[PDB]
Amino acid sequence: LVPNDTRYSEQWGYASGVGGANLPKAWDITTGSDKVVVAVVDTGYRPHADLAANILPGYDFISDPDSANDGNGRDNNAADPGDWVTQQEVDDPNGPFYRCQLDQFGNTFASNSSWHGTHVAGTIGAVSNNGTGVAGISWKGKILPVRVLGKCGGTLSDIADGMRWAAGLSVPGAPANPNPASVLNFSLGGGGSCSRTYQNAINAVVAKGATVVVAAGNEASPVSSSQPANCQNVIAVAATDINGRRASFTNTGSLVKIAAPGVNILSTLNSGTKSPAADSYASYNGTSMATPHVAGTVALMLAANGSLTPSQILQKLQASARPFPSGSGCSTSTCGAGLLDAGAAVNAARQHHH
Ligand SMILES: [Ca+2]
Ligand SMILES: [Ca+2]
Ligand SMILES: [Ca+2]
Repeated sequence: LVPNDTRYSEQWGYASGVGGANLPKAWDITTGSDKVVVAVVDTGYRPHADLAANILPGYDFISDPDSANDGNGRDNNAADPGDWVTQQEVDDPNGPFYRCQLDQFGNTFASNSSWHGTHVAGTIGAVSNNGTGVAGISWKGKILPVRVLGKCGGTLSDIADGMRWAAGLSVPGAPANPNPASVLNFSLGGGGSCSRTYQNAINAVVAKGATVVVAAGNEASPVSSSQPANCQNVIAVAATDINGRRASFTNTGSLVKIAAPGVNILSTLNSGTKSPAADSYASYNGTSMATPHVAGTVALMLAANGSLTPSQILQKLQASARPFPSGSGCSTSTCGAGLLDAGAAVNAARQHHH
């Protein structure tokens, strides 16, 4: 089954080429379920016309109002106000953004709004087969926006609290989440070995039944160098390109569980360079893009068979992955089990007599 969206043909990651995830075969089984919820734990969302119908009420765990860029600390509105950082902000020695992002040489730089959470959310669940824009992996699934990244990023504590809340666990000062998510997408990370703050939250949500999918990182470095990609009990995802080859930037190593489309990925975005402006579509690169191909595939796996455990989900993802092509720059010790194949991973529960 294929959707009719105008730009779907440019979304090679969904197609059945050597590098693609082979979604049309999966979509013959299921195009998702509104009872399966994927949490996009990220910069927040824009109510893009090609996305908003699949977005649930979420939460905003950014504690610092300066980073939050929305007039307050934690709040119940996960809309993305923009995460831009001006040159004056990053260079102000008396300001809250001083040297908050540095390049290879240790020099500060400025950035426009990324709308990164809107791009990631569109890969999971853009409104599909509606004759416009892009498609998502789960056409009918719901997306729980959990905003944890603001101007110059986010804090470990806010991200770990967002993780707990996303899965339906308690966080002090936050209301209960009536839409617990069974798949949690983390297209983010930072340096250092896996903090106990992350590992405690991960183990709590996994035991609650959630699958945690995390970007391996973009430093052409060992995946051991980036958390939460280097944590236990997560699915770390490396990025490959349209030819099934290792992305130049992807982190690699023994902890990577699978590779997925992460180069030239078209999805929903916004045209604003600071505050929100018009809906748009944009092509991004990163392990951030590979991660929602895997998380969306899990959402379809659960729509097709709601009884699968996180352990069974990982085993099926890896067993159904395609071997890396010759000359890919990938191996099963560096890029996970193979190339993501949703068409092979998604399997309907058994039918039975009545
Ligand atoms: Ca706020
Ligand atoms: Ca907010
Ligand atoms: Ca669409």
